[PDB]
Formats: sequence, C-alpha cells, structure tokens
Amino acid sequence: VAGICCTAIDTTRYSDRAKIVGSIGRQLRFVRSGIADVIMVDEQCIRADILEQAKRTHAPLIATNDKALYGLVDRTDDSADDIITILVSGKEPGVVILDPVKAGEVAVRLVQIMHEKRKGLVHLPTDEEFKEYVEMCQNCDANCVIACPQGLPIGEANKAAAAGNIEPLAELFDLCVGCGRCEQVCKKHIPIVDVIHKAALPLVRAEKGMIRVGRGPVLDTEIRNVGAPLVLGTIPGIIAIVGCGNYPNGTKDVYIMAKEFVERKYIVVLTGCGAMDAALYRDEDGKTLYEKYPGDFDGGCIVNIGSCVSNAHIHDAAIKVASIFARRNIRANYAEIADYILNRVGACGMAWGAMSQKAASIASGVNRIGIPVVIGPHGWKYRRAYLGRKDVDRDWMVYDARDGSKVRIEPAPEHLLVAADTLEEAIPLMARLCFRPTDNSMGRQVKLTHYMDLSMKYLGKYPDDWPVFVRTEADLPLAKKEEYLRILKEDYGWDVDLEAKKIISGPIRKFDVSFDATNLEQLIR
Amino acid sequence: MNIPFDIGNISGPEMGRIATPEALGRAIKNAKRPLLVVGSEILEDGLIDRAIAIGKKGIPIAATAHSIKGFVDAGYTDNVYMVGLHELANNIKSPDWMGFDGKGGYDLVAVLGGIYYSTSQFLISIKNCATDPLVRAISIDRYYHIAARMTFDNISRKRTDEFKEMLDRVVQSI
Amino acid sequence: MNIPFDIGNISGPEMGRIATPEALGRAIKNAKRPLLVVGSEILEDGLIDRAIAIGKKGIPIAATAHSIKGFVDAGYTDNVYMVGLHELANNIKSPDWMGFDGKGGYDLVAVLGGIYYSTSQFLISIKNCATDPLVRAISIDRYYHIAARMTFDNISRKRTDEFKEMLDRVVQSI
Amino acid sequence: MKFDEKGSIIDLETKVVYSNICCYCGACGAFCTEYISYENGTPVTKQKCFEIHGACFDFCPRTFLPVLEMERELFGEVRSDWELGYYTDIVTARATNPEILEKGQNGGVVTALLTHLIDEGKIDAACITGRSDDEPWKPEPLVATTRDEILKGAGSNYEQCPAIMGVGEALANGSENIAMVGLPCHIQAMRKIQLSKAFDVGASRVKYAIGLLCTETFDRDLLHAKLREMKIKAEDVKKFDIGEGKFKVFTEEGVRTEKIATMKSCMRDGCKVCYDFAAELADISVGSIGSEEGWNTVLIRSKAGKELIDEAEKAKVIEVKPLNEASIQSVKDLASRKKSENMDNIVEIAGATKILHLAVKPQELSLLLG
Amino acid sequence: MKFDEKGSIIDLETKVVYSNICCYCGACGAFCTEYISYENGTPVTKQKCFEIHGACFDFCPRTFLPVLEMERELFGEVRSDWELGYYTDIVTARATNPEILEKGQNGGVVTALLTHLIDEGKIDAACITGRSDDEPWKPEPLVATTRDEILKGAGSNYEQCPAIMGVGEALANGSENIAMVGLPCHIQAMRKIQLSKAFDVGASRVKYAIGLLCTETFDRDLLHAKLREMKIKAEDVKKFDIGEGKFKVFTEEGVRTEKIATMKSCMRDGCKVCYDFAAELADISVGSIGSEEGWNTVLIRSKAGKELIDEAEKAKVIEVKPLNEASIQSVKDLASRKKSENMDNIVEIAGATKILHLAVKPQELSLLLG
Ligand SMILES: Cc1cc2nc3c(=O)[nH]c(=O)nc-3n(C[C@H](O)[C@H](O)[C@H](O)COP(=O)(O)OP(=O)(O)OC[C@H]3O[C@@H](n4cnc5c(N)ncnc54)[C@H](O)[C@@H]3O)c2cc1C
Ligand SMILES: Cc1cc2nc3c(=O)[nH]c(=O)nc-3n(C[C@H](O)[C@H](O)[C@H](O)COP(=O)(O)OP(=O)(O)OC[C@H]3O[C@@H](n4cnc5c(N)ncnc54)[C@H](O)[C@@H]3O)c2cc1C
Ligand code: SF4
Ligand code: SF4
Ligand code: SF4
Ligand code: SF4
Ligand code: SF4
Ligand code: SF4
Ligand code: SF4
Ligand code: SF4
Ligand SMILES: [K+]
Ligand SMILES: [K+]
Repeated sequence: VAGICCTAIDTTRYSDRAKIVGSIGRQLRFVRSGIADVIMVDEQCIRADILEQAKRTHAPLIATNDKALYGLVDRTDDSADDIITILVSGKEPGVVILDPVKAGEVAVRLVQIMHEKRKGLVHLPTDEEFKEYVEMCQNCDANCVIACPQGLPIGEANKAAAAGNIEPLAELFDLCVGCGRCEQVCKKHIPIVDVIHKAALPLVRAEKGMIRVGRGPVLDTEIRNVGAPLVLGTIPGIIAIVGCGNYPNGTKDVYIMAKEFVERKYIVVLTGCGAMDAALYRDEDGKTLYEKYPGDFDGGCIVNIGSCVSNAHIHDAAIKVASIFARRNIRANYAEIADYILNRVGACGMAWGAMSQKAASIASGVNRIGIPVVIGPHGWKYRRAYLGRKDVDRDWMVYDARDGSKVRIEPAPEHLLVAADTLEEAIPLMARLCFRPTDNSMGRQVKLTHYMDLSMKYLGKYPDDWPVFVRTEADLPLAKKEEYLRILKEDYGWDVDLEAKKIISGPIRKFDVSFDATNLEQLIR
Repeated sequence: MNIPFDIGNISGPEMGRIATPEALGRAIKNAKRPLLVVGSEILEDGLIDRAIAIGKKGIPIAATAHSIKGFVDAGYTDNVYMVGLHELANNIKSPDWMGFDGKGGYDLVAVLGGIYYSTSQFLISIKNCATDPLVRAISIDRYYHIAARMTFDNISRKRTDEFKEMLDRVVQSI
Repeated sequence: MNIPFDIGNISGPEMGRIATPEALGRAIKNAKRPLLVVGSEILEDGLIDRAIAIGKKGIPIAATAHSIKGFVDAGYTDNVYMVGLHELANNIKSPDWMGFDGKGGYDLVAVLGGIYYSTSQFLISIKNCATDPLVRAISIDRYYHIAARMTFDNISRKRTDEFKEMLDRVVQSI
Repeated sequence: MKFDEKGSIIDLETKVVYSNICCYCGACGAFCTEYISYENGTPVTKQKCFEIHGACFDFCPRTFLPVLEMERELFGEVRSDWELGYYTDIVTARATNPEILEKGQNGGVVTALLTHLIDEGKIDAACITGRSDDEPWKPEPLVATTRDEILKGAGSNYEQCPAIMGVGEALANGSENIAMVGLPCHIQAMRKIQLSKAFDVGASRVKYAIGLLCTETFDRDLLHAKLREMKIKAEDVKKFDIGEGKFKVFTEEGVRTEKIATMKSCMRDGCKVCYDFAAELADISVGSIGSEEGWNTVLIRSKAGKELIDEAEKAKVIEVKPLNEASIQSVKDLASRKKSENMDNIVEIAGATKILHLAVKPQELSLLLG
Repeated sequence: MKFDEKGSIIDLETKVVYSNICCYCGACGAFCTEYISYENGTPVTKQKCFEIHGACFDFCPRTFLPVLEMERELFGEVRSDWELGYYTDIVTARATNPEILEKGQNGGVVTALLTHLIDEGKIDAACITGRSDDEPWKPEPLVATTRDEILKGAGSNYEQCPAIMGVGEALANGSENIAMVGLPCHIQAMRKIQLSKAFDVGASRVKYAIGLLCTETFDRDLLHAKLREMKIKAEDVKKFDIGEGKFKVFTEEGVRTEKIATMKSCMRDGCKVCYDFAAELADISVGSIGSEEGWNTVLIRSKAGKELIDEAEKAKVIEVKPLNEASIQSVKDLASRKKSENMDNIVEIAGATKILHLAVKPQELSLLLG
C-alpha cells in the first residue's frame, strides 16, 4: 500500500508498513508506469484525467469523495461482492463508493484479484518503441518546449537519444512535473512523458529514499527548550520547507535548502510535497536527511510535521512560544500574538514549488500571523506579492513599548511574500528573512555569520547592504570581525576605530537590550 | 507568428512589438537612465560578455537570481547591483525610488538572460504599474516577450548562434 | 494591428487570420457543404442582397435572430432556415446532426451581418468543439473575428462602403 | 486611404523613432498635445496613453506612405516621371513686388502666392515657418494671418521645423481656409492627414499645400558648429543660400561660403531615408534648381495648384516663363541623385521585400526581377 | 534559413490553399501523414491539429521562398543570370546505354545518372515518379531501390506528381543515401526541407536533387478531355512529348500532334504563379530546349552536381559535348517568357510591396523605383 500526495503522508502516520511513491510531479509518471493494480482516490491534487490513466493501465479506479466522481456510478449502497464482480469483469472502469469502510474492503479484496489479472501487461515503451519515437521526432523549434511549463529541451533530447545518447532525456525525468501538456502539441503523437521515463528507468527504479512519518504537533517541552534561543536569535530561525512541486529545476533544490540550514543548526520543519522531495536524496554516507538528523523540534534537526493540513502546527508552535515562553494571553488575542511573532520569532517559510490554491491560502494564513514566505519563480503567477521598501524610512518604524517612542528598524523581515528565481538566490534570502529587531548581540551574530557566509558561498559576494544588520561590534561574525570593521570603515564610510575595534557611528540604531519592539499602540506602557 | 515561450501567456490586447536589434539598441541609447536587468540564464552561452559590454557603455546592471557570481567570476562588478527580480519590479514602479545610485528612477528597463515566466511577469508588472512616469520595458533576450513593449521573436536554443548575432547588433547600436 | 470589436476579446493564442476576400470566397467554393450564417445586422446597408446572392449560388442560409423577416420581405426564403444562433452552434458541433436538409453536417460556416459579441462566441464554440470532423468557420463580416479561422480586419461603420466592396469580392469569388 | 495601417505610440516608436527615421515633421505632436512632446527633434511620451490606435501613427509619413495611391486620390493620376513625380507643367517664375522679391529666398514666389491668397480673401491663415528671436535662426511654426506676418516668414531656413505643429494650431484656432508651406516630408504628413479615414481633425480646411524642393535639413548643433569654424555668429547671419555647389552665409560684411559637400556631415539622420526631392504630393512645388538667379522653378501638380498660378499671374503678383529641357533635366538630375543615394540608406534598414511567396533583400530586387 | 516564417495549417490555408497558389508538390503531405491528405491536388485536414507551428507551412514553397538566400546556402553565390539562375556550366548530354537511351524522354540523362549512383552505392533510393496501372498516365511517386525500378520511372509525365511524398517515404523507410528528381517546385520544397532550421526530418540523407526544366503541368481532367478531342484513349498512349511548337502524343499507330498554345488552357492554376523555369535551386537541371533530338540540356549548378556529371562521364554512362551560344539563348528565351508572363499573374494576387515606409502595388514597382 503506497500513496501519492498527502494521503500518503497521513496513511504512513497510521501504518509504518505503508510506503510513499512521491509528490504531485511524480503522479502521472507512476500511474503511467502501471505498477498499481487498483487506484483509490479521494480529493485534492488528483490528476483530473485519472480515470483515463487508470483505464489505460487496466487498473480499476475507486473514487471515495463527492468532490471527484468522474462520471462513475455511485455504488455506495451496493454489496462489496457485487462491486468487485463489476470491476473484475470490466463492464465499468471504476466506481464511486462514498462509504469508506466498504471502499476499503473493496480495494483490498480487488487488488489481490487484479494483481493476477494484470500480470503480463506492458505499459512503458519498449526499447524498439523508444527508438522509433526519438527517431521520428522532428526536433520542432517551438512546439513541445513552448507547451512545457519548464521549457524543457525535449526535441534536442530526443535527437541525442536517436544518436545514441539517452542522458539528455534521462535528465529531464526529475525536471519534469508530470503535467502532460507537451504531448498534446506533438503531431507525431510521441508519448513524451513515457519516453523520458523509459530513458530514466534505471534512476527511477533507484529512487529509494527514507522519510520520517508526520509527527504533527510541537511538544511543550520543545517550546521551552528553544523559546529563548529562538527569540534572542542564537537558534538562527525556523525554516519551514513546504508546498507543492512545481519547481523550476527539479526536486533536489528543496533537499539542498533543508541540508544547508540543518547543518547550520536551524530548526528545519517540512510538510506535504516538500517533505517528500527532500527525502529522495542521500549524502556521501548514503543517508537521507531524515536518517541523519533527529526529529526533535530543535536546532539542527529535520522534522516532517506532516501533510499540508499539518502546516497549522507551525503556526501553533509560534503561538506557544508567545504563550509559554513570553506568558502572553492567546484567547481571542490574534493581533498581539501575530505582532509578537513578527517582531521576535525568527522564521521563514519556503514554498519553492508553490502551485495550488491551497498553497496561496497557506501563505496568506502564515503571512497574517507574522511569518514571511519565499516562493519559487512560478509564484509570480499568483499575481500578488507583499514586498517591503527598505529605502523608505517611514515604512520601518516600530514602537518601543517601554515609553511609546518610535524606532526605525533594519528590514527584518524585509519582505512578507516574495518569489525568488534560483536556489542560489533563495538560500541567502531565507537567512536574511530570519533577522528580527529583538535579536540580541549573540543571536544577531549567529544569524549574520550564516547570512554573510551563505551569500559568499552561493552568490560569490557579500550583500551590498549587509551593514544594515550591524548595530554594534558584538553583532559582527567573530572569525572575520577585524576585516568587517575595516570594510565598514573604508567601503561604507562608517566611523570605526580599528585600533579599539569599536564602531563609533554608522549603525541604523543603537543596541538596547531592553528595546520592547511592537507595532501595536495598545501595547505601549 | 510571434510565439510566446509559454503558449498560454496571452495576457491581454497590448502585445509586445517585434523590433530590430538596431531599434532595441537605440532605445537603450536614447534613454536618460537605462537599466540592464539580467537573470540566471546570463551565466550560459557566453552571454555575460554581452552584459559586460553593455555595462561598460555606462549602463548599470541589475544582477538578479544568482547572476552576480558570474560578474564576480568575470571580474566586472563596477556598477553592477545584486537584487531580486521581484523587489526590482516593485522598486522600478515606485516613482519615489531613487535607484541604485540614489539619483532617480530608470526610464528604460531591458531584460536579458532571464527565466522566461518570471521575467515575463516582471515585464507585465512594469507595463501595468509603471505608467506615470512611464517606464519603458524592452527585451533583448531569445524569447518573444509579449509583455515587453518591444522584443525579439522566439529564437530556439538550438539557434543560439543566431540570437548572439542579433544581441551583438544590439550592443553595437548602443 | 488587428482590432477585435471588443478589445477585451483576447480569448487565447490561436487568433483568426486576416484573409483576402478572394481567399474567403474560395473557401466557400471549395467546401462540400458550406453554410452561410446571418444575424440581425444583415437587415441593414442592403447586406441581405449579398446574402441572397450567396444563397442563390446553391448555399443554405441559417437566418439567426429575426433576420428571417428580411428574407420574407425580400422574396427569397428558399434554402433559408429559421434557427437560433445558440442551437445552431450546438447542432454544427454535433457530428450526428444531419443539417437542415437531412443530408449531413456542414464543413464550412461563414458568418455575416451578426451581433459581434454573440457571433464571436458562436465562432469560438465551433473552433473549440467542432474538431472531429473538423468544421472550418470563417467571417466575411465587418469585424475582426479573432475566434474565426479566417476573417477580415475591422472595418468601421463609417467605412461601410469599403466593407461592401470587399464583401462583393467574396461573392464574386464563390 | 488604401494600404492604411492601424498603430499606436508603441508602433511609432518601434518603426520610426527607434528606427532613427523620424524626420521631425511635427505631425504626431500637432494632434496629440495630450501626451506627445518633442526632445532633440523626436517625439516622446512621459505617461502611458490608452488609445487602441493613435493619430501619431496614422499621420506619420514614416510609418506607412502609399505614395502612388495618394497620388491617384490627390491628382487622379499616378506619376509617369519617377524623378519629379506627377506634374502638368514646369515653369520658372518670380514675384512682381520689389519688397517681396527682395525679402524672398530666390524670387519670392511662395510669399507672393500666399499674400495673394490672403488679399483676395481665399485664405485666412498661412501655416509657415518663422525664426526665434531668443534662439538665433531656430525655425518655429508661424500661423500668419496678415500679409506682414507672411513676409516675416520669407527666406529659407536650413534647420528642420515641426511645421505641422502650426497646421494643428491653425485647425484649432478657428481658421476656415488654411494654406500651408512645407518641405516634402511636411507635405507627405499633410496629405496623410487629409486622406486619413481613421481620424477627422478638420483637415479639409487646409485648401493649399505649397511644397518646397529639399535635399536635406541640418542638425542645429552641427550647423552652428560650422558657423563657429567660419567665425560667424548666428545672431549676425542675414540670409542662408545653397548654390554653385556652395553653402552661402550672408552677413552685412558680405558672404562667407563653404563647399556643400563639407556640409553633408551636418545633415539630419531622418533625411537619410528621404525619397522625395520635389515635394511630389504638393499642390505646387517651388524650388531654385533649373531657374536663374532671382527666379523660382515651379512644378504644377493639382488643379488647385494650376488655378493658384494662373490666377496669381492674371493678377500680376508673379511673372511666369517657360523653362528649357536642359533646365528641367537639371531638376531631374538632382532628384535622381537624392533618390538614388537615399534608397541606398533605405535598403540598409528595410526588412525583406516580399512579392507573393518570394522574399528578397530590397537591394537585390534586380537579381530577382531582372 | 534567413527570412523564415512560422506558421500552422491555418496560415497555409490562408496564404496558399485558399489563395489558389498550391502547386501539388506534396511536401506538406509528405511530413504530416498524421493529418494532411490531398483532394484534387490540394491539401486538406479532417481533424483539428494542435501544433503551435507546423512543417506544412515551413516546407511549402509558396508560403515563403527566399530564393537568393537559398542560393547562397546551396551554391555559396547568388545568380548572375536572371533567366537561368546560378550555374557554372551548360552542356548537352545523353545516355550511352541503348536501353536507357530508348526509354528516356530525350537522352535519358536523368535515368543514366540515377543508375550510375545506385550501381556505385552512392544512393540506396531514387525518389522519382511512376504511372498508375489503374488510372492511365496518372503519375505517382516512385521510391526506386533497383536499377530496373529507376528505368520504370523514365519518361516525362505532364500531369503534376506530388513527388515529395516519395522523399518522405524514403526518409521514413531507412534509406541513408537518397537521390530525388523534381520539377522546379519540387526542388524548391526539397531545398526548403534541407535548409529548414525549424524542423529536422533527416533530409541531410537526401544527397542529390536533380531538377527538370518545366514550363507547366496540366490538370488531369482538362488534359484527358483534350485527349478525347484528339480521339485518343490514355491507355493507348505510349509517350508524351512537347517539341517543335507541338504537343506530341505517341501511340502504336503513330504520333498525334497539336499546337502547344492550345494546351495552355489545360495548365494547372498553381503553375500560373511559378517564377522558376530552369529548376534554379537544383544540383543539376536537365531539359530538352537547346539540345538535339535524343539529347539533353544540362545546367551544372552545385559542386555535387558538377562531380556527378564528371564522374558519370568518366564512367562512360553519359556522353557530353558543348552547347552552342544560340542554343543557350533559346533556353534563356523560354525562361524569360515563363518568368515575365507569370510575374504578371503574381502581381495580381500579391499584396502590397513595402520598402521601409513606402508601399506600392507590386505591378507599380518601377513607377516608384524607376
Ligand atoms: C531646408 C531647405 C532645403 C531646400 N533645398 C532645396 C534644394 O535642394 N533645391 C532647390 O531647388 N530648392 C531647395 N529649397 C527651396 C528654396 O530654398 C526656396 O525656399 C524655394 O525655391 C522657394 O523660394 P521663394 O523665394 O519662393 O520662397 P519665399 O518666398 O522666401 O518663402 C519661403 C517659404 O518657406 C518656408 N520655410 C523656410 N524654411 C522652412 C523650413 N525649414 N521648413 C518649412 N518651411 C520653411 C517659409 O516659412 C516661407 O513660407 C530648400 C528649402 C529649404 C527650406
Ligand atoms: C511536366 C514536365 C514539363 C517539362 N517541361 C519542359 C520544358 O518546358 N522544357 C524543357 O526543356 N524540358 C521540360 N521538361 C523536361 C523534359 O521533358 C525531360 O523530362 C528532361 O529533359 C529529362 O530528360 P531525360 O531523357 O534525361 O529524362 P528521363 O531519363 O526519362 O528521366 C525522367 C525523370 O523525370 C521524372 N518525372 C517524370 N515526370 C515527372 C513529373 N511530372 N514530376 C516529377 N518527376 C517527373 C521521372 O520519374 C524520371 O526520373 C519537362 C518535364 C516535365 C515532367
Ligand atoms: S510532462 Fe514534463 S516535459 Fe511534458 S510539458 Fe509537463 S513538465 Fe514539460
Ligand atoms: S512536438 Fe513532438 S516531434 Fe516536435 S520536438 Fe516535440 S517530441 Fe519532437
Ligand atoms: S494618445 Fe494616441 S496619438 Fe497620443 S501618443 Fe498615444 S497612441 Fe499616439
Ligand atoms: S516623422 Fe513626423 S509624425 Fe513621424 S514620428 Fe517623426 S515627428 Fe512624428
Ligand atoms: S530631406 Fe526629406 S526628411 Fe529631410 S527635411 Fe527634406 S523633405 Fe524632410
Ligand atoms: S499537424 Fe502541423 S504539419 Fe500537420 S496540418 Fe497541422 S500544423 Fe500542419
Ligand atoms: S505547394 Fe506543396 S507544400 Fe504547399 S500547400 Fe501545396 S502541396 Fe502543400
Ligand atoms: S510550372 Fe512551376 S508549379 Fe507548375 S509544375 Fe512546373 S515547376 Fe511546378
Ligand atoms: K515553455
Ligand atoms: K465594442
């Protein structure tokens, strides 16, 4: 028993004997593979042509939710015996069963029967068929590539295979998001999706990862352990990799983000397709992230919160930090808690492949409680974003709750909902979006060390405006403190005493450990 | 027939005009404060040499995505600014934004070597929001940018040599 | 620049092609079972004379709206059928529909003298649903019918003289 | 008109402004004061406009110019002479009034005909070109409503004037009968406006289009830089002239000259693709080549043009004489020169020439056609 | 190639099929067996296709044909002779094998060259034309893989064959070295296929394009009506020929002739806009005019064409001798009459010709340029 999309996560949460095939991008390819003897679907993120695809592989379809009936007969009231007879005999390619107990019995009894009847079928192109397909391709200048959301080089890949090199085609399997648009503009009627699959069969069959089951809520003891280091900043932030798989450049990007941040002792949590895709890769010692790191909600740990509905546990963790660690009331007190999270809880979401309407509402609900979100380049297609103007002083004024004075704060977080184009831009951005005005000197120093090192690693240069996050010398990364002090003096014109290793002028604001930052007039004492 | 790289990117009635390389170059030349915007695709096919040649004519470059690395590697970073395409769009449409040198906004924005579907939305933003003062956005890339004011037609990747001849003609016309 | 009568009628990427009057005429000539579709605007500018000239070449007429009144008053009602534009679209895309004479469907549909926004949707129904067997729908009207396969460009009403000159050339070519 | 095209500011910029073939005729700005201004002799807009199609594109002589189609609509005939265009008669002429003959460039024909038209009440405004008293010899449109104002605009200015700006001013100031003077490019724009079926701007009120022969206009900065090389201040230049292969600059102290070839470097870029030497679309075309000193070469084209000269001659405001075949061939020769040289510049910018399915570079039309 | 245009089936129907300028070359059908079929010599589709751009439009010689640009790619040089195109030599030749010589239309040069290529393993398929056994003299593509099949294609068929259908068949059957024979329109399509940068259908495997000289092809219905008027049944016809101002119809009882001008009414409409008499883009072009009975006029064009004639002459499969100047002139005369008369047809269907801003009817081109 294995699943695709979140039902796979929730099912493995019930049984550690089930398995997960993978994310949305893999759905069409797995179904087209014909490995499944029976397909049982419910609702959301299901291929709308799943009846077609099931029929093609001679797998009966069991639909269990009224959101998706596919023209099938509602046999909720029929005996499980009569349903099996109908499906086995083939007079109907699927059925609707809105009674879940009956649906389960039918599926289990039916898969044993179909497993025997489906032996001997072949679903993917053979070697000869594959050869005929790549040879007949006309290497069209602008057909399949134009219909493909990722603009993949299918024609050039086909001709390379016709000339005896299948690597170009095989490379496309992971970049492909299994949408099927390419095939519909091909007059040659090449099953492009299946041709890429055939070329990558070896790697597809070797796709064997390991993922921790959805843990769900964060424990109270974990909130008490990370609360202060998170608010002060010495835990450099919560990195939440979530969302769909409409990635620009394959599924390894989310793995590389999770890996990079866990190695830097961020709290790394994942859900839905993101959590799935990060589990497909193994490091030099052959271990998946979920095998190498603990599942505790703590710095340097990898946590599969669970399915897309489990995202709410991330909100809940930030609320509990305000309630348990800051002793704030939460009962019908949304604004005060959201303002707390925006000013003190270093966190950043990442939906590198954001696609669905559920992904837009997730981002909205995360944004409203004060947590920024980065999305992939396809995210421009949502039309709207929430972007800050770091140059407009009046936009970054917060109140010191001690006396009601107004203080201009560094852009922290600079943006609320922003789309990045490449992994190499996105990772420094995420670190940047974890800065918060209430970071202490050690916490800012931790966060700034990672932001500067990550910027140099992925972009080859320190950010143009990194000094905005420097309030005192103690904020400066320790190993390069003296060089940073010189850079502040000679490249940014700050008044710095290199002899005394002390900054005199330049910072956006003076460091004040007691600065009680809030946006809410009602919190002024 | 003008083919947008994503055939579904038929946004509305005002569609980018096909322009000669010489006309695209003269638009950059006639601009009081032009800006070259490059993306991750500049790191390929020796395209950064053209960006650098444009920059050395006195034109600032917005290096979006992770394109800054290629400039650092190439040894040309003067008047090249690291920025996100997303924030760059919001800043260009903001009349109070004083630009990367603090002297004012940009009247002409030209894109090159950018991921198609994000660059296109960057162009649509300026087309629809940077109206007063008007900011003209053009494309000298290999794609037919229906959302640009002026653009080249689609040039397939297997015909990249043709794209480079046309881009080189843009550079000579600035 | 092709101007759709409703500037907002940018339906998708497959946009109707400007065709000469002779090419539109020959497409009716080459059809095995052409059908002329006229709407309420045929009752103006002596346009029904052109429709009757077409019908008298052996071509059936679908008189939509209340255009049948004009054919009654003109004295030509043979091979002219009263029908609604909506039901007509459903019928043409139905491969089992045997036409007005019961002999089969129509392979070429030409619209003339029709309310723009409803005739356009009539054309888009055929383009998108009459695919196998393929039915070719064209416009010989005064509008740029972006939903037609082939069409004229927009001819404003104050230039109706020019439109009539082209429409007459269509008739000459059938 | 036939072969008309729809277009907006974006098409104007794509095809004319950024193609470097704007000639500064003034037509786009004259009928879009709402958005268009001029900088360095080229139109700009500073705010987005929202017309589906614009007069800027419709009226521009460099977006689409179906010359032979416009010849048939204005003259009832197409040319038989490719060098001078369509004309019924070529004659030399000069004004009879000493004051006009002296202040006029050559023989004062244009000024005489204009003063005649206004004194007979046949026009109430003459859209011509004046001079800035702040910017020396800087040409500016002049809507003349008095025979004095007409004389003020006498003489040649070799810098380009957005003359059509004055036409637009006159068409909005209540003038009911307008006569306009223009170089070939101005005339082209004037005729495009009058023959347009996409826009109505009252252009039927323009009853006379008086064309001037033109080889090229000069860029102001380059021209005045030559005036400094020649040790001449524009404030003291009394007259400009081009003759005997010489560029003449007249001051009280006398006349300083220069080889006309050394001046080609001062020409406007927009003139490089100009294919009209003799103002082929004007009611009449008035020049100096072919005539003697103090006389004007006049080509009669339209019925209105023929009527203007006949009536003027019958009123003794001008004196007309025949011209020999050699003198006519002198005019023809310079036309051919401008058209041959400037076609070479045209085919460098133009896209492929298509004839049904056949497509060729324009300069290779002969290899394909014979 | 340069001046290439993207298009789909709708563009093909708009610009070619419904414009009445399809020449039944067979290219669009050859590379879209999935949708295109032919009815009365024109392509049709019966179900909607979904390609953004199609090979039907790209390969068609009547959508866009940049002949000079194609000449540069194929020969490295454009033409210096308008009537005949680019060529390095014109000779007269005939086959040496008596059986080929008796079966060939004139001297059997084409059959002799194809037989030489297959005998020496230079080709494994010759894409030529044959005759239907059920419909008399109806030409059909012939993919010859034997020297006997090559001989079975000898002789002229004056009805049009969709010959490119054979090239597409050979490219789909595994042939690695292909030669094809074609009328000028077939040659144009083959060259568009080989030079396309929009589609790769493996046409680099076509190694030889042998062109036939052609004045026109005849509509089947009209031609066979003419045969009935001559009281001749098509099944009784042994050979067709056109010579000595006469259309010759050979039967066992003897030869029946008719003045060739009366055959013009039988010509295919698509041939009325054909601007290529001598197969200007072929490797070699083979004809009859200028040569003696039993001999062929052969224009050498490409380097592959030259080496083919030299290697065939060395192998003694053809005999070659120079052609006289008066003979070459007779070839140019027929080319000029075809091109001049059909350009008259071209300009009646062609849209306006545009040269930068200037727009004129193609037929009035010389009034604008002289
Ligand atoms: C730039 C230029 C180039 C010329 N080149 C040639 C040439 O190569 N060969 C040739 O034979 N003749 C040429 N002429 C025409 C010639 O110089 C005389 O203007 C013409 O013969 C009329 O003489 P006139 O005495 O009748 O004019 P006038 O009676 O003096 O009246 C001249 C009229 O021209 C108008 N005018 C002056 N300058 C301009 C301008 N820049 N734009 C528009 N209107 C203007 C004045 O406002 C006035 O109405 C040129 C004229 C100009 C302005
Ligand atoms: C329709 C037509 C018109 C012609 N008009 C002229 C003309 O006006 N002036 C002139 O000098 N020569 C003309 N020719 C060429 C001439 O008739 C001879 O075909 C040519 O000289 C070659 O002679 P051959 O003896 O070498 O041919 P052969 O050795 O007999 O070989 C002839 C080859 O042509 C192919 N072929 C025959 N008919 C067709 C066809 N319809 N389409 C394509 N391939 C075909 C055959 O399959 C064969 O491969 C014409 C040919 C044709 C088919
Ligand atoms: S199925 Fe894959 S290759 Fe095809 S269009 Fe979708 S993403 Fe591109
Ligand atoms: S559309 Fe089909 S034939 Fe064309 S390049 Fe793509 S796979 Fe090949
Ligand atoms: S408002 Fe109209 S005339 Fe004015 S610049 Fe815009 S398109 Fe041109
Ligand atoms: S040529 Fe005249 S109408 Fe055209 S853009 Fe220039 S000033 Fe405007
Ligand atoms: S050369 Fe032509 S474009 Fe230039 S001023 Fe004279 S008429 Fe105008
Ligand atoms: S599938 Fe392509 S080649 Fe075939 S008819 Fe359609 S557009 Fe043309
Ligand atoms: S000319 Fe040839 S390629 Fe073109 S439509 Fe006709 S048969 Fe097809
Ligand atoms: S005249 Fe032209 S189109 Fe006709 S068969 Fe001969 S080469 Fe082809
Ligand atoms: K794409
Ligand atoms: K409307």
